[PDB]
Amino acid sequence: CPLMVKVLDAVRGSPAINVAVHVFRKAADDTWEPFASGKTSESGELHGLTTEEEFVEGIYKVEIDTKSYWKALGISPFHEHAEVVFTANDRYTIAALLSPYSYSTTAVVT
Amino acid sequence: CPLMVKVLDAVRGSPAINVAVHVFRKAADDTWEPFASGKTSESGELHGLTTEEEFVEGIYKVEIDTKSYWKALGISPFHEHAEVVFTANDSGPRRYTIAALLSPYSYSTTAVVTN
Ligand SMILES: O=C(O)c1ccc2nc(-c3c(Cl)cccc3Cl)oc2c1
Ligand SMILES: O=C(O)c1ccc2nc(-c3c(Cl)cccc3Cl)oc2c1
Repeated sequence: CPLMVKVLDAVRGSPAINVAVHVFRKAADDTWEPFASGKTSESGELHGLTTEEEFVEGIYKVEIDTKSYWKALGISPFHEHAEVVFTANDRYTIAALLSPYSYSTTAVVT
Repeated sequence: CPLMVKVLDAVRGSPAINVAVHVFRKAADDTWEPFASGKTSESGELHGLTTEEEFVEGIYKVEIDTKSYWKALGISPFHEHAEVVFTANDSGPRRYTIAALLSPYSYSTTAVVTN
């Protein structure tokens, strides 16, 4: 698994479960083309997004639907979503920690 | 100002100076239209982006050019940039501070919304 996403909830101290995550790759035309997507699991993780073969060098965007997550909890959040944009240059874990008016993200590249 | 941006550097323990920031607003046809831009000052702050009049309801994207910042400092960071996307002024005018704290492989952002 060359790409994994983990999402945590900083308010409740728990995995952020059932959060939609969409991954895009930049095409030769400056636009974002769909690449991979899923919903985080009970442990706040999303695996099986891609294969080593498909995950070539490029610029990728990981979009995390944080607004839906908070709304489902009865909480009006600030951000429309959380976006993480990076170049993959030949394992990537994109981690995100969420609060209604804040988020933090880190990359663990091993 | 109704929109302010503050950027700190978690590596040096300092304001992040001369960070380019571009703000876009979502148009009716769903394109990101340029709205404003600037660079952070020696205190890591960017003021004067817009006016109460021009900062109407909408979905805004504040893009902080973190890669250009780390690259101007001679190192190669992880992210291309840090984006902050939010609906603004949908229950009347508010004042927004978008704060960001930067490291080469990580960033954090928070919003302070008043009045
Ligand atoms: O339990 C896990 O599997 C887990 C793995 C990685 C991780 N990173 C992290 C984090 C972020 Cl993303 C931003 C700011 C501060 C912290 Cl501590 O929390 C967290 C939890
Ligand atoms: O000195 C200032 O003017 C200053 C103002 C606001 C602010 N927020 C912040 C922050 C972020 Cl943005 C993310 C995670 C943790 C923290 Cl403490 O640092 C910081 C510094």
